[PDB]
Amino acid sequence: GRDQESTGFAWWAGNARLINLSGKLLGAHVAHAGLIVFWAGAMNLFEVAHFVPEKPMYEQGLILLPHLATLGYGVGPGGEVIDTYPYFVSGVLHLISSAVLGFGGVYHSLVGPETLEESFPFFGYVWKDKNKMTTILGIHLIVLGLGAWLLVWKAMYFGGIYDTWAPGGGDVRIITNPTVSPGVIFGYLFRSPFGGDGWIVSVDNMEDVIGGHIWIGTLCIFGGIWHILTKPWAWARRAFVWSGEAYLSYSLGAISIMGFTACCMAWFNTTAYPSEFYGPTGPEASQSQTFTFLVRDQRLGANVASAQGPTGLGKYLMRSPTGEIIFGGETMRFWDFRGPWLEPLRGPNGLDLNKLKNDIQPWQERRAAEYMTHAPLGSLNSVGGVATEINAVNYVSPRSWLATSHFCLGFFFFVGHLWHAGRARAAAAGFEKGIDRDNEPVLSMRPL
Amino acid sequence: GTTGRIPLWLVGTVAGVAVIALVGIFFYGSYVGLGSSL
Amino acid sequence: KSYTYPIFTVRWLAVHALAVPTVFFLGAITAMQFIQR
Amino acid sequence: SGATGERPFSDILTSIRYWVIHSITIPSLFIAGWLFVSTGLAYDVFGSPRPNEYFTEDRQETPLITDRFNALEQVKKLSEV
Amino acid sequence: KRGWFDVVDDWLRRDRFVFVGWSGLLLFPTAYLALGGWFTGTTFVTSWYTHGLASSYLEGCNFLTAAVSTPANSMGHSLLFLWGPEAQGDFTRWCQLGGLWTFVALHGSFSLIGFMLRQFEIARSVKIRPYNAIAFSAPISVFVSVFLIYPLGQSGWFFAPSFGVAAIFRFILFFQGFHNWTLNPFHMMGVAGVLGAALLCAIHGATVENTLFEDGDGANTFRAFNPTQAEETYSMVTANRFWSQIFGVAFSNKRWLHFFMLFVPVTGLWMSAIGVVGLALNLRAYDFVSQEIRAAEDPEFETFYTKNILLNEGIRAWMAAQDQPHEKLVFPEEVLPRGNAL
Amino acid sequence: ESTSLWARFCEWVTSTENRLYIGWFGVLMIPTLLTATSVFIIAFIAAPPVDIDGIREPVSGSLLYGNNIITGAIIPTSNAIGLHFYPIWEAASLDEWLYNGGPYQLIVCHFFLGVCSYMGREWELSFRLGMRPWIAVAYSAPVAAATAVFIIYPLGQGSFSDGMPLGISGTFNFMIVFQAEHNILMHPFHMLGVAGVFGGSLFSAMHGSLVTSSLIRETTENESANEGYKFGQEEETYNIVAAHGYFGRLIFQYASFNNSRSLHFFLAAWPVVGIWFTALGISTMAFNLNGFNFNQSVVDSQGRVINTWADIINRANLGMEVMHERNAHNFPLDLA
Amino acid sequence: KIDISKQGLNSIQNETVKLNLMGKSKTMESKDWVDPQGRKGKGYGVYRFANKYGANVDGYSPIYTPDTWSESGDSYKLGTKGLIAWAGLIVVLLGVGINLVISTSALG
Ligand code: CLA
Ligand code: CLA
Ligand SMILES: CCCCCCCCCCCCCCCC(=O)OC[C@H](COP(=O)(O)OC[C@@H](O)CO)OC(=O)CCCCCCCCCCCCCCC
Ligand SMILES: CC1=C(/C=C/C(C)=C/C=C/C(C)=C/C=C/C=C(C)/C=C/C=C(C)/C=C/C2=C(C)CCCC2(C)C)C(C)(C)CCC1
Ligand SMILES: CC1=C(/C=C/C(C)=C\C=C\C(C)=C\C=C/C=C(C)\C=C\C=C(C)\C=C\C2=C(C)CCCC2(C)C)C(C)(C)CCC1
Ligand code: OEX
Ligand SMILES: [Cl-]
Ligand SMILES: [Cl-]
Ligand SMILES: [Fe+2]
Repeated sequence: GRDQESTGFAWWAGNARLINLSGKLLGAHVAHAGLIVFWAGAMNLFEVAHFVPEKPMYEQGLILLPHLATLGYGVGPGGEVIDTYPYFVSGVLHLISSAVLGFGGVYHSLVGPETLEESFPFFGYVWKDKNKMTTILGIHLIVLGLGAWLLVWKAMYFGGIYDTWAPGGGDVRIITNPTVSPGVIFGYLFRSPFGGDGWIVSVDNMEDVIGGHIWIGTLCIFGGIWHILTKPWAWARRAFVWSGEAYLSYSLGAISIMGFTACCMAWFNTTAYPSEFYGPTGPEASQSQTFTFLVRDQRLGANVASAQGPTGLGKYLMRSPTGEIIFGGETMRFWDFRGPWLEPLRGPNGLDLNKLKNDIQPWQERRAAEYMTHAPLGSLNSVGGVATEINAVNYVSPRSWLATSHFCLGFFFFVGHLWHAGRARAAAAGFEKGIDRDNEPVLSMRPL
Repeated sequence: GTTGRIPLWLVGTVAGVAVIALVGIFFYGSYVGLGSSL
Repeated sequence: KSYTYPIFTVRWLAVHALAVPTVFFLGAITAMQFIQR
Repeated sequence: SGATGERPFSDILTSIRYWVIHSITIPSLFIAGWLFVSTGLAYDVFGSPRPNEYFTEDRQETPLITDRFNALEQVKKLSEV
Repeated sequence: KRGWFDVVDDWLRRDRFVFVGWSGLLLFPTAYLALGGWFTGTTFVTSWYTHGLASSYLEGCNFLTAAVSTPANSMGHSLLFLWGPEAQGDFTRWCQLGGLWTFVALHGSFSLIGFMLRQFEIARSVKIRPYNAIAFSAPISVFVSVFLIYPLGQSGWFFAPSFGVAAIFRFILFFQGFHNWTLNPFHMMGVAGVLGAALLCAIHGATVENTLFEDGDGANTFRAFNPTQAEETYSMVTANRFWSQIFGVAFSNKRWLHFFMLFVPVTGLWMSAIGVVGLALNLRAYDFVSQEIRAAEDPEFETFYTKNILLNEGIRAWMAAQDQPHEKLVFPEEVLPRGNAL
Repeated sequence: ESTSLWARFCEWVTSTENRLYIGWFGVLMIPTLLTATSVFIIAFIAAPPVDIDGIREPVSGSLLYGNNIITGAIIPTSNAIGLHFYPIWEAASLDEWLYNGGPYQLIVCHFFLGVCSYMGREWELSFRLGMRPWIAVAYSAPVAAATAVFIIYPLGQGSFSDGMPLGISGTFNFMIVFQAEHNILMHPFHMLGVAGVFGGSLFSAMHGSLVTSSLIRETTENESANEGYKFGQEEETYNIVAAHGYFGRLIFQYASFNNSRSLHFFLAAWPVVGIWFTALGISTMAFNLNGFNFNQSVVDSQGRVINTWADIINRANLGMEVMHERNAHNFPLDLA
Repeated sequence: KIDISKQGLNSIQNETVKLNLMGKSKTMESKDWVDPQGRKGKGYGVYRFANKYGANVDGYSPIYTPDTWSESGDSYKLGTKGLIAWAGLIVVLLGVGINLVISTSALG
């Protein structure tokens, strides 16, 4: 490789020596891609091996199998795992594919061309070439659009996607009428992120989920063709820093947002993250507790509608500040929660009192009872329950792992934007190494 | 006698592995035997 | 040109005053990991 | 800068003699630590209860030292097996 | 022909790898025993007969829960020597009596004196000013007040902080429940000192790194420096103008900035030490009587202070039975303050 | 030279001749921080009691309502609101907005935008002055901590009522309840946070004392040593080699930074990295990934549980748990 | 000033390591040198005030100076005789150590 003597970058900034070595930089990105596919394959096989059918997915610390289950692999009605062979071939296919991906990373890094600009003009690039940069942006934009179309093809032609809201119980369902209306799509995008609205985390149909991925697939393809046939305009040329480190900082800021959104998706959403596989959400578990005690106290004999708590508010049932009848207690904050087991008891005005005291099905009680005990509360060493609990249950919700981890990744990659974007501007301006001793800018300014 | 020196990076590597092994045993012992709640 | 250093010095005592007991204690703590209630 | 007259650590940690000597000394100290615990000597020297010695038939609750000038006698009775 | 003092002084103050000095005669013996006492206590010594707890690796604790626990409250403020009337020469019984705590506390307190004398000793030899020793008075004030003065004002060593991670956490939560130590204006000044010093450390380190002069052609700016360089490595003028336009006020004197970096942390720990001295006598800033009178008379007046007062009552009642086994507090559950449900 | 209004406006905004730099992040920072400052001062002095728990039990937090400076606070939004957006225009009356804890959301929302813009404004001035752009990165650590206790923790818990109250005694209530529900002391990230501030306090004292100890004699004893430094000096005001010699003998030669640039990076990295992790710790505990739970970890041969110091902590945690929000829980589990 | 020849780095086998430990770079001294990020140098080396002071912090106080190492450390004096005895002693102590661990445990 290189050294600090000829590059000025120490070993701990060693990968910064690849900024203008496009050929070696290619192998670096292909090799990390092989690692990602390797982890997906290795972790998939690890979870399949450690999978016992006597427990649900969320009780076994599995985070990849739920993603396969939501795609509708090896799951029967009600979120029951019937066969884990589809999970096996997913792990094997990734594991083997990482080998060839790893070979290309090692080849393009150690013994391939150092710079592609001479031998391979198609793949060669210089960061300053805005036209060439947009073509690469355009090309990889099309493959992302095609990847989105794979999801809708899976949901419409190849088996289908697991729908937790399906009539007759949650099951794998073919999506035949995706929601592609502009008002629905724009409604999710420009919705508030606050309570009740929840931005895009509040998508509650598989019709809307795969309806959106139709828009994303189409926009990315048209955007790919657009960014291939056009070079950036003057307004863009005078707004962005056109350097390799600058382009990296743009992506770091972008996937920081995506990391935070995935954190909130795993924590609140119950459609793309069915509770059958990822376990109950925070709001779901709190809502399940009052539902469980409402059911068991009715059998002991009590009018849940007329029951008062110590504070005077309804012990079991109260009204939200908008008027809907909701569960009482502290779970009054989670009144905007919607779940497959709870919607049948909910009418236009909120929870229906008649259905709550006459038509509570056993499966609804069992779901709420299970969700309450598997509430997303646990310790670092995976001790289930509140901090003031004994070492009895070994459980932490997959939602807790997914939300907690991808927030830390989201925040650190925001510091990546702050770091790599600050340095990109300074290096381009030309003072990333320090202030010129003979030409200090402040020395030429009027005193304050 | 025998001329030679152990490379420093090899010393760091073997010592680094031994430390990692020692920490792993401590974390292993956290889940078994005494102090494991079992 | 040629350097000859003493083997046992104040530094030697300091390094062994802390290293010897540590390795012993590390051995003792490792043995504790395999004790069953 | 300079040096204080001691041999450079890098020189000693790269020399063959050091590893020949410490390939026995360090392992032996570890084994001695292991035997100090496995032989039960750690319990006896420092008086920590064995996993089956916390409670007795006489005392099924936690000990309590309720005397200062007879604490030596009292702790012997609490520690009696 | 030199006398004993001169020949010994020559050897003690020899410029070796680890400087010994005259203060090393007090530091290294006591510091080694304090370190050894803690490692030995956390590995083999139990607190079963002093606190009714396990506090060693041999008993099954980990680094977080192992500790060198204090003697039982019946011992009072006994110095608890190996040869004292308690555990009269019996080493194993001495460990079971918590005598290792006073061993670590005492040999540890003389190590702090030895280390501070070491700072004076080296500074005089190197011919510099003694402001590092003065800065070290603040940690000594914290150790002296927390580990010595506070238990001396209480019933005994039992209520001193035990040398451990979780043991310190129990000591911390004890101070909230029983002393309302957060409300004390002296912990408040201590917090401002520690948080302010952490702010100064970060803000000064970043300011220097981002006002560095270009003294090289490499992106690695660490190499473009020489400890013997006469020119400054960073632009104070740029730094001063940056913080004047960002924060409104900035340092213009390099000497003042570094003294402030020393005054904030030291003053904070010293102020915090005064508060713990007050808690030694239970002379605590527990409550505001005016609000307590108002709250008692008006059952609808609630503030976050009154909410904290109820939290302290929960801490005291649910913790006293096990944290203070000498009191033999058998509280039936009906008498423990408990809110609705939970 | 510039004749266009926007060309002249953009020159004034980015002008480095202003007493306080405005910049483009300042057109966002100034209005948001002034809005939050105005309502905070007004609410801290004259706001009516706020029903924080949603149980129709208002909590007084204003000076004119019987609080002092220590006990005064801006009470968080009502638990009935939850995470729902509650601007003043979504309330029927300004009395209702005050009763439900409206001012808290107005402050927190505008304040979060202010610190994010303050962070960008720090980058912008560095770019305008031609200095290296990473003071804003060091400022991301306190921003993350402020964002964690005002936004992310309410987000995960499901209500703005679980945010940190804007007051002194309100802060203590936040910490005590946080320990009872998450065992933050046993979390490795508050442990890293404590090492960040204890270490940062140590390093600030050491660096300050070492530089002060090495001041080159340039004054008399009837004058402040500070007078020996002239603002704009091209030469060094203290002897770095002398300070390194002292600290080298204090522990050992290679435990000291001979390099001022490495030393100052360490002075910046240690507290910033520590505060990054403790900010993450609160963020992770927002989604109920609590600290270490070693309760009943040690059991004897026959199964009897031997208590440790962790169990004594649990006893204190138990007391806070059963007393916080006394009238708010109707069911045994504190899932919310 | 500082003399780099008397700093103990003269016997480094690798030239790049020797230059890095010396805080020197002949490549970066040229005014046509270009950074990996594309920035051209200003004619300074790793340190501009070098020559004035003699070296940078890297050459001022190295932490790896093989010139000051003892020549006796380059070889084991006992030679093959010691190594064979060392190899035999290792096996004997390994067997005793394993047996003592097995004997003093509840295993089997
Ligand atoms: C995803 C992680 C990753 C990847 C993909 C790379 C990739 C690369 N690095 Mg880098 N680096 C990394 C992490 C990574 N690095 C980290 C964490 C650090 C900090 C320690 C560094 C520090 C660093 C420095 C200082 C330098 C590089 C350099 C390089 C480039 C050339 C390396 C070389 O040729 O030397 C040769 C390496 C070897 C001969 C040993 C590796 C042999 C193989 C690759 C090991 C993998 C075996 C694998 C299991 C085989 C399976 C493949 C297939 C058969 C299935 C290369 C593209 C160099 C460079 O910039 O080029 C100018 C260089 O200067 N890196
Ligand atoms: C300079 C090192 C040093 C220092 C300052 C201390 C200090 C201390 N040790 Mg420690 N100790 C040390 C080294 C040191 N030790 C060493 C090397 C060991 C062996 C490993 C020990 C082992 C040890 C144990 C086992 C114990 C202590 C204990 C103590 C504490 C009380 C004991 C005491 O001083 O009573 C006696 C006071 C004096 C001796 C005053 C001395 C004044 C001079 C010497 C008088 C000259 C005598 C001379 C014959 C003149 C006769 C006068 C005539 C009137 C009789 C005390 C704070 C006890 C403790 O920890 O408390 C819990 C304890 O149990 N030490
Ligand atoms: C654009 C948005 C502006 C953001 C707001 C910034 C606030 C500015 C606050 C600075 C006022 C403090 C004056 C220090 C006194 C002063 O002006 O001295 C000025 C001093 C300059 O010292 P010199 O370097 O000139 O010293 C030369 C010698 O003569 C020293 O004596 O600046 C500093 O010391 C830096 C410390 C600033 C940090 C101040 C500490 C934080 C303020 C605490 C506020 C308390 C809270 C009140 C709430 C009710
Ligand atoms: C460049 C470079 C780098 C990196 C590299 C990389 C990152 C690579 C990767 C690589 C890779 C990424 C590789 C991979 C591989 C894979 C493979 C080779 C596979 C295998 C498989 C098998 C063999 C089989 C398996 C199986 C099945 C089939 C079923 C089940 C069962 C089992 C599991 C057995 C580094 C850092 C060093 C630095 C220097 C430079
Ligand atoms: C799939 C799906 C969906 C969705 C879809 C879509 C359609 C999305 C889109 C989205 C879009 C379509 C967009 C977004 C975003 C964008 C952004 C977020 C950004 C912006 C940025 C920036 C960066 C700006 C900048 C600026 C400019 C102007 C230039 C320079 C200067 C500045 C920098 C200032 C839904 C929901 C149905 C659900 C289901 C699934
Ligand atoms: O709101 Mn404020 O503090 Ca969070 O845990 Mn559940 O909810 Mn209520 O209780 Mn505990
Ligand atoms: Cl409370
Ligand atoms: Cl409740
Ligand atoms: Fe400084």
